[PDB]
Amino acid sequence: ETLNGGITDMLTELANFEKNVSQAIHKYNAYRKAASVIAKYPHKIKSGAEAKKLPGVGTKIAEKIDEFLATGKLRKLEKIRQDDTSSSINFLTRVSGIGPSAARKFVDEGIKTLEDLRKNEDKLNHHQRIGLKYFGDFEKRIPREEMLQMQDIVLNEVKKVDSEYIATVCGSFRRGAESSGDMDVLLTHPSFTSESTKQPKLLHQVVEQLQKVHFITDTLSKGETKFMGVCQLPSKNDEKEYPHRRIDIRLIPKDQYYCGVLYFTGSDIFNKNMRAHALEKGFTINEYTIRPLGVTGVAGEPLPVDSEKDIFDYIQWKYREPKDRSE
DNA sequence: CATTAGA
DNA sequence: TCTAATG
Ligand code: NA
Ligand code: NA
Ligand SMILES: [Zn+2]
Ligand SMILES: [Zn+2]
Ligand SMILES: [Zn+2]
Repeated sequence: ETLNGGITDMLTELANFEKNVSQAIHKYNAYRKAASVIAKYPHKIKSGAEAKKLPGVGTKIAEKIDEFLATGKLRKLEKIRQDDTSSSINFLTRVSGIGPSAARKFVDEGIKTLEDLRKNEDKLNHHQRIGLKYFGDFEKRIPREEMLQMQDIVLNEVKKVDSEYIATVCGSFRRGAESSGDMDVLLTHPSFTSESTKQPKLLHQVVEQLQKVHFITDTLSKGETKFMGVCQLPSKNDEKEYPHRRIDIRLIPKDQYYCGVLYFTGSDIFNKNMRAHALEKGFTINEYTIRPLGVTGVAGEPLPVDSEKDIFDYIQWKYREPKDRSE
């Protein structure tokens, strides 16, 4: 957790690099399992040779570990770190819509900067266009102060559209959190469930609503069950206009809501742990449902769920209030 | 690990 | 269709 800290971080930086800058999935993959095991390795590593003994750790990684221990640094690491090429890639990827692939490509075109990015909006697609158009706000955190107004607004319109709807703003916001990155709204209607062959409009209605009253500014993407947009609190009585924010709206079939809700509320730690327990308790949890375990190694049979509570009950747990879903 | 764009 | 991107 800190006893092998440096080692693990160098290794991540290392891994990271193969994957984006170059394209060595392998190596990249190589670095992570290694950094994965050494992290667990409950003993302060004094040498490579020692590390080496680990699984995933081969000749190469050890070597690095040696120099890293020996001298407070790593050359290949210092070099990369400097190297404009790699730097440029890491950077471009910052724009919503820019992945490594494209990052790589732009660079080899000579698009190392945001300015360049501008001068070539032609080479960008819409996602990426919008991305650049809000690069700054994109990086900005969401003061919960803001999260509450936003939430407020969403709920009202949903409501007006159809009172049958069921929305939930999940995430960290849901778990107390002082800020959040983007808003995730969980969505399901009663007329939509596991069987009933879709209802696209079910989603499309509100997407339009919200958009109708200027909360929705732009559309990153829009499916029949998932919508990726850009919203924004109305700039009051002028002077303090609000930063553009990432929002994702999702249609879930009524019968698998709370699992989804449970799920989305996280935290990963509550998850895995909420997950580790359901197993002992004779089950299985997932992003959508919860099925009883059967001794033949496994089983199915998606249990009926009416609320976050139900699941707890199921795995006979203690209802943990969202605020305390922190682990 | 799933859903949407895109070319 | 595949391949990229966000989640
Ligand atoms: Na990006
Ligand atoms: Na392939
Ligand atoms: Zn020891
Ligand atoms: Zn989020
Ligand atoms: Zn999100």
